[PDB]
Amino acid sequence: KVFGRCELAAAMKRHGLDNYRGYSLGNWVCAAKFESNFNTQATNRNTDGSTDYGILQINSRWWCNDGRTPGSRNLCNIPCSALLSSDITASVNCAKKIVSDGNGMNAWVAWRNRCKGTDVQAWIRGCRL
Ligand SMILES: CC(=O)N[C@@H]1[C@@H](O)[C@H](O)[C@@H](CO)O[C@@H]1O
Ligand SMILES: [Cl-]
Ligand SMILES: [Cl-]
Ligand SMILES: [Cl-]
Ligand SMILES: [Cl-]
Ligand code: NA
Repeated sequence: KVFGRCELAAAMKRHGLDNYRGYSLGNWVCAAKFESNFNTQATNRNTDGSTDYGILQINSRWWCNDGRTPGSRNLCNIPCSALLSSDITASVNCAKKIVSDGNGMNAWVAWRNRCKGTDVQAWIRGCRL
């Protein structure tokens, strides 16, 4: 599923991501934009053998199990495939654990490099929220 911008903002808000850990909804939509281009089926293989999954590109080294990242953890206690669903519940619940881990949204390199310190409210401008 390729979400629309305002559609994803609504779904993220319904799942309680807006202002979670102090991050406004615009930060989360911006992160998803540059992590996945709003595509729940996005995947990216990393040099260390891990894989990033889903609309927020959550990594198998720490957060989900894909059976092919030797020595990894599964802190969100989910198969990584669950992170590719058109329903974003699993991704949101796992993003809540990730953003609570100590470094906030700097856990998403694309957020730090492309969203942090920008006018992130622009990503929810004009949405019926
Ligand atoms: C939360 C999450 O999956 N973060 C990843 C991190 O593993 C890494 O720095 C890179 C991998 O492509 O992009 C993302 O920031
Ligand atoms: Cl915002
Ligand atoms: Cl594994
Ligand atoms: Cl959803
Ligand atoms: Cl923080
Ligand atoms: Na894992």
